[PDB]
Amino acid sequence: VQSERAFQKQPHIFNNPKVKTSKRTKRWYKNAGLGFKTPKTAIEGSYIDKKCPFTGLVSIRGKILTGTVVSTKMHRTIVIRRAYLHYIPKYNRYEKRHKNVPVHVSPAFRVQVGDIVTVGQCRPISKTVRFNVVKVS
Amino acid sequence: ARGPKKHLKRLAAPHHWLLDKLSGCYAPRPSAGPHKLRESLPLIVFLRNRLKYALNGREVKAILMQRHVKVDGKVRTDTTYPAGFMDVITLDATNENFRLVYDVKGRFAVHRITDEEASYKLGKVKKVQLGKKGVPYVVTHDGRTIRYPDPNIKVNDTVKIDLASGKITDFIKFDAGKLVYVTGGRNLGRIGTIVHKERHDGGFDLVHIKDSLDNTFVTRLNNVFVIGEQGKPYISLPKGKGIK
Amino acid sequence: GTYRKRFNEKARSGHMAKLKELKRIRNKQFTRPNANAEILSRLKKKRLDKFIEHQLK
Amino acid sequence: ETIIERMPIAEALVNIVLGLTNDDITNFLPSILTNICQVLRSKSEELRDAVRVTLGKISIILGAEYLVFVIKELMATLKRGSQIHVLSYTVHYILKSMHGVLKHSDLDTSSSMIVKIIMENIFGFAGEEKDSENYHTKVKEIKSNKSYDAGEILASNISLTEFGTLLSPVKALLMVRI
Amino acid sequence: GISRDSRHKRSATGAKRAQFRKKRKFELGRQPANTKIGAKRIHSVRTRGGNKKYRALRIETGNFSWASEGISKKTRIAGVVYHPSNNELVRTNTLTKAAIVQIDATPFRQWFEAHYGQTRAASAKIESSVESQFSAGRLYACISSRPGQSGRCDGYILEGEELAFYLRRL
RNA sequence: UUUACUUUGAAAAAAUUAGAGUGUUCAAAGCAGGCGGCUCGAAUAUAUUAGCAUGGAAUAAUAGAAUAGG
RNA sequence: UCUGGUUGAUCCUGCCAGUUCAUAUGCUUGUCUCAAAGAUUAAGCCAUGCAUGUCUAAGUAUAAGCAAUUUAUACAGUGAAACUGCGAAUGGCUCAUUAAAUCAGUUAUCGUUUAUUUGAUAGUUCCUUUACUACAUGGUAUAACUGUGGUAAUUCUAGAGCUAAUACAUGCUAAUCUCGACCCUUUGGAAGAGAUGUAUUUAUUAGAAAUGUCUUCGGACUCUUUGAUGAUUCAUAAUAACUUUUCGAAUCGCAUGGCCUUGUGCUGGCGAUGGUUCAUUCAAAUUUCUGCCCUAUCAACUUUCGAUGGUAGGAUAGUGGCCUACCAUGGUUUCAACGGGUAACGGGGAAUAAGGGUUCGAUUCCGGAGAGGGAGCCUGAGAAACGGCUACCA
Ligand SMILES: [Mg+2]
Ligand SMILES: [Mg+2]
Ligand SMILES: [Mg+2]
Ligand SMILES: [Mg+2]
Ligand SMILES: [Mg+2]
Ligand SMILES: [Mg+2]
Ligand SMILES: [Mg+2]
Ligand SMILES: [Mg+2]
Ligand SMILES: [Mg+2]
Ligand SMILES: [Mg+2]
Ligand SMILES: [Mg+2]
Ligand SMILES: [Mg+2]
Ligand SMILES: [Mg+2]
Ligand SMILES: [Mg+2]
Ligand SMILES: [Mg+2]
Ligand SMILES: [Mg+2]
Ligand SMILES: [Mg+2]
Ligand SMILES: [Mg+2]
Ligand SMILES: [Mg+2]
Ligand SMILES: [Mg+2]
Ligand SMILES: [Mg+2]
Ligand SMILES: [Mg+2]
Ligand SMILES: [Mg+2]
Repeated sequence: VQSERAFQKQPHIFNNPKVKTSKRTKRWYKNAGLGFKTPKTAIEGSYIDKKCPFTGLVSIRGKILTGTVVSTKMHRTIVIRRAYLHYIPKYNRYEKRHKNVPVHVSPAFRVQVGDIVTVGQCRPISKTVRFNVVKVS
Repeated sequence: ARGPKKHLKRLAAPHHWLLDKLSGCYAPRPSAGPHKLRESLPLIVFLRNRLKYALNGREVKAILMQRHVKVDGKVRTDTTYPAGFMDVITLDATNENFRLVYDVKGRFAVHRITDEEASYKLGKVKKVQLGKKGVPYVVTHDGRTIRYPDPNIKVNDTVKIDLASGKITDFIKFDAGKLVYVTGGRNLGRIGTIVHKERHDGGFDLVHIKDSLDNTFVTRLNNVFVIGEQGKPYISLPKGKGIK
Repeated sequence: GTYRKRFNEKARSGHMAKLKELKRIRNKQFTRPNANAEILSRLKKKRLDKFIEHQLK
Repeated sequence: ETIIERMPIAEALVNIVLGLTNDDITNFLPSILTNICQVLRSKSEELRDAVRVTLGKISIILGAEYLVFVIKELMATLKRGSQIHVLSYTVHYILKSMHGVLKHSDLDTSSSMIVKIIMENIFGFAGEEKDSENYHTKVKEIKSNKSYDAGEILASNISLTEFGTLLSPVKALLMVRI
Repeated sequence: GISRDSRHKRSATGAKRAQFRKKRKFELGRQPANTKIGAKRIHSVRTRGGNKKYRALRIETGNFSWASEGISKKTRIAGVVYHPSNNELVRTNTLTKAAIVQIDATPFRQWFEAHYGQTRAASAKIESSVESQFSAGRLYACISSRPGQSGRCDGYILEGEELAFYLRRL
């Protein structure tokens, strides 16, 4: 968890060294809403992820999309593939088309290449990331 | 553009004003105020095109600078002041009280009211929040902030505002069976009763409305304005009663 | 239209400078102060090559 | 999860409201009754049965004069697809429940509406769907035709003066090729 | 000269985009404020709207909070000991957010002696590392403010796991 | 079960197009109010795709602790 | 597309001959209504004139201005000049660039700024030099103006002398509210125990079987005590400090009412302009999803000098490789990436057609971008402005 130069913590969550009520460090978490269940690994995990929809400072609002994971080779973010049929009216026929969406995946989620993920729109996380994994299947 | 615009082409003006396309090149651009640009009737249009008391803009300015026009009980001297839905316009010299309500066509009607009915207006609650020092307040559709509201008042409810004091006299909750007025969309101007409110979290709510003729239509919740209980509106309605 | 001939290229040399920068970066794959201051032919040589070779022969 | 358990609360709401003044009864019942009819929109068959029994119980507590208001609200909310058949099964259930409480001539006020539901569900489009081999569904409301039973209940209550209301659609149907 | 526009960058596919328009004032950046320890030098910046930002060019004092004790004292900043982003900032003693600095322990020690009457006993007990620092005369603190934005060099005294982590990193 | 597909409803500025009324002297046009309650008057429509809500039994993909074992 | 020939007479396949729009131009041209004005891919160059200024009773007049007057005693009518404020970021024109860019429909700001309009909103009593301006502080100050001047020349200006403010810079003046013993039993009195703004920055905290008894039959006896969203570290409140630190009216017109202990005493009307925060409105900036003409004789591209992502910082109004440091090696692509061409601004729209389609759309509305070509800035709420400024090229 502390594999970085700076100390990783949830901002403004204070663990008071004097009182020592509980062994576990105090952990803040929220429910993202829209009927998406906060996983228990988020509640009782130890990771720090500012872009997590359940423990970070990021809110899910806007479009809710679904896709198939096609790449998981880069850290805490994946690339999903959304496929659709585009209608050419002159020939009265369809053509297969696709688009690749890069999505931030919280370490509370475990994903392989090929599984179906539902993702929720959030604010720009990086140059190309505007979505966040909220459900895996 | 490098800043806010100040002109409005006639073809770009709201259609419900009924402006002649060949009268000029520009239309009265409403000034900033209680109501939105597309949902407001500037006083020049009301005084000249609707009431015909003024023959042109100069006469409208002459009328206004005499302090003859009051909007919700306060004298307004700006020609493009954005009067809007449920506003009370008073002309004491002619002994006229008007309320701005759309007709079935979707256009603001010339609706004359009595002084007793002119003493108040209705406001749809757009927001309820605690201000500084923990003082609750409600923001209505006309931008009025009213402090210390009844705790039962919630968003989408309608508050009856006394114009002399600007305080809440009564209120109507948003519920099934309540009488509602459509303030947007193609059903603008229709009146009916709520049958059901379809809820979509993260999206736009939909409301089903049934008119007295039993015709049913669906509208977004933003376009619905509760005006009273069925058969007992809190305001006088224009001719047609919002039918068709 | 990016590199089309212009009526007067000398009058817009600064514009021409940007285009050359855009060309090199775009075509790179194929190859592989402060103003607001207080104080401021081929056929012929081939014929000769054949000729001189023809003499040396 | 608990929607079926809360449905009888509507019956409690009707009773407490019935004790209120004559201005309040007109103010709160339409809100209660209309909300019950909306739940019939639900795609859950078990939930729809829960609404029907609650509507049946409220129908006994209320009078036959209220039946026009209940039916009219049902017609508004159920209009498309299975909903038309939902409307037919429900109205018969209310009539079946109110069999004892109903007096003679009580159904005259709602006679016109009932025959429309009856005929539309025997000779109309809804009747054809019930008789279609291609239509494969497990919804009981559609497999079962209760219009015939609704007719027997209706004719028992109708005064002989208004019995022409039942015969008139029959005559029009007989006029067209059958 | 500085702009924050995303048009000058390559597309996600790797394409080189062409210039859509000239640079706009609403997507500008400004020179960094390399705040350094010394006599207070702060200059105002006129930002979008009538709003103003404060640039701390130099600052030697700041308001630091003892969160376990729930107090804040104004203290002199000795120097920058560790910075996670760039060690050159430590070398040049540049003050920014998250820079680990050493502050005078005197006001906190005096408050502790006055409040607890010790140089009751159970509450007066504190972490061993913090007491060792007090004996040394300087306390490790983390700057929580942004000096180039607000003009302040506030912070908080390191404790617990954060203190142990930064002691390891030092 | 989900999707595709299809129905219906919102949405898709005005001008332009189709349409209704009106003796601009006719016409191209412009235009919404008349009589002293009269049940008088633009009734209006229009947009392939994408998103939103909704009814669907077929068709085409997609699923099953399906008719399993002792 | 049709018509007539090619045979002694037909069918089929061929050959021959005739069969609106755009540009350029020729001739003629009386009356009514109405209406437009591009083009050398030359977004090539421009003489001259004009196109952005603005004053109410209500910011500042001893103009050596005019006119007045009961002929003026601080001023007072009207008012050049100049200061101050606001506007000049709108409008108008053109289509060069621009090929997931602009644009169209559809989304988000729980990701930010917002002059103006509209609605709300700020008694902090006290706190030693009271050695005390609030019946009201300074030049820490100048313009116009007077006077002496430089330059061939410009909406160039120097030195000296003056004088104002809603300019600039400072700075103040016996309150309210919780409980309440004791009397008294209400229209109650109150000995006394207590409490006291905003703005900035940081840290911490909150924000979740009384089914009885009596009573006059009413009522009283104990308890409750934040709100919103699908969703938040939200709204809001509290503690401890912090600040080259703000704000909390030294402003103006009209009028002269009410109390008296008769004082130029106390109090007082209707307006204008300001001012802190919040909401609203006019906006802006980013932003989700789908949709562009020709080219495969363009098959690999991006990544050294940011390309894809992680952590932290800086910068920003704010998200974000936007930039920096350190890390990984990612990201797009035969479902056509990347590169190239475009006589490519996009759309609403226009023409043709029976329908499918094809073409045109600089051009009355919307959006974008530019002001000879690149680059950078001041002011301001708002501009990378060009009828603003500075440099370089022509
Ligand atoms: Mg413009
Ligand atoms: Mg609608
Ligand atoms: Mg929302
Ligand atoms: Mg569609
Ligand atoms: Mg004549
Ligand atoms: Mg004078
Ligand atoms: Mg004057
Ligand atoms: Mg290209
Ligand atoms: Mg796109
Ligand atoms: Mg202004
Ligand atoms: Mg205000
Ligand atoms: Mg001088
Ligand atoms: Mg960052
Ligand atoms: Mg770098
Ligand atoms: Mg074109
Ligand atoms: Mg071009
Ligand atoms: Mg065009
Ligand atoms: Mg420009
Ligand atoms: Mg030119
Ligand atoms: Mg300005
Ligand atoms: Mg410029
Ligand atoms: Mg010019
Ligand atoms: Mg200009």
